[PDB]
Amino acid sequence: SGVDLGTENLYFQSMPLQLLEVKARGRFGCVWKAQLLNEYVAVKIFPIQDKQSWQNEYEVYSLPGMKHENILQFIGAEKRGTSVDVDLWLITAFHEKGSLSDFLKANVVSWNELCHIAETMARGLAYLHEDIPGLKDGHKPAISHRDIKSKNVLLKNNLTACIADFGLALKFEAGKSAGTHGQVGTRRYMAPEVLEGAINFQRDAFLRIDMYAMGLVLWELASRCTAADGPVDEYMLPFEEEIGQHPSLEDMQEVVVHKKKRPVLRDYWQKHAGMAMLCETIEECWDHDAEARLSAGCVGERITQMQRLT
Ligand SMILES: Cn1c2c(c3ccc(Cl)c(Cl)c31)CCNC2=O
Repeated sequence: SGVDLGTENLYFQSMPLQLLEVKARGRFGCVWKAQLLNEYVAVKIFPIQDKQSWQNEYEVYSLPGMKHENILQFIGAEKRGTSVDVDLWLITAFHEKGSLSDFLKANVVSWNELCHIAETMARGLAYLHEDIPGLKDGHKPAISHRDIKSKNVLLKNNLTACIADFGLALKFEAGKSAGTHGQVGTRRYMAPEVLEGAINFQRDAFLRIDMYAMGLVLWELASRCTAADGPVDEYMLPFEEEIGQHPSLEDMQEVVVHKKKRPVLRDYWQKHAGMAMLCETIEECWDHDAEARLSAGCVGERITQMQRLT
């Protein structure tokens, strides 16, 4: 996998590397499609002012157990150049289909494709969320992502989803509370309690915040799904219909908190038994009541259930 034009190359671990083109813009850096030896890889390049996000992501990837089919594969990380011109790189697998966001813009999904992407995404988030003692490399902590959105879910060639971008991720050692405000993520996906600015610095509070955002990603999937053979409109961001592409904090507060509104679950989706069950699941994920939200693992099983629905 890779063309061979014969020009100047760089090295990574003594292996030829070349940058191809910018593929995406992360929150903290630029994602390049690149060629390393004979494979395509993604080189995420962080400016020096985002050194802490580079460090955070490297640290997260260095935690016990952080290798999984539904977590974007880490290849390496390196502080390069000089202390006056610092190059901060993090290299991962590259996936040609890119983000679920880009995919859904250009493509629709059948019922069974939606189920595959949904289940795999859910399993990746559940694994990220899971506290896992007894690994050969140590004790994996529960990890909150803190910016779950369709831009941060990548699709492999057969539409298997994986979770990407751990620049904001925060691990939790235990279940005890520690006192916070937490508007670090993407505004349109922020849960009501986040938009109000008043949250519990506790593991479950942070996991429930991710689960609200994942409910919105599942709505995105439903919005572009051909199940039951109805009309499918052009891809829209969650809340774009209600408050546009660049909402203020105030707009989000009005729609999400005061009006308790969510993206529309279309009436004709209730006629397909699988979609109806998806709709129920999404509703539990985005509940105003954080304690009412489903866990990532629960969602995994709902999807398996609905995929096997009869
Ligand atoms: C590794 N990666 C990231 C993004 C990507 C988009 C497309 C592809 Cl192919 C890859 Cl590998 C991406 C978006 C923001 N953050 C990432 O960490």
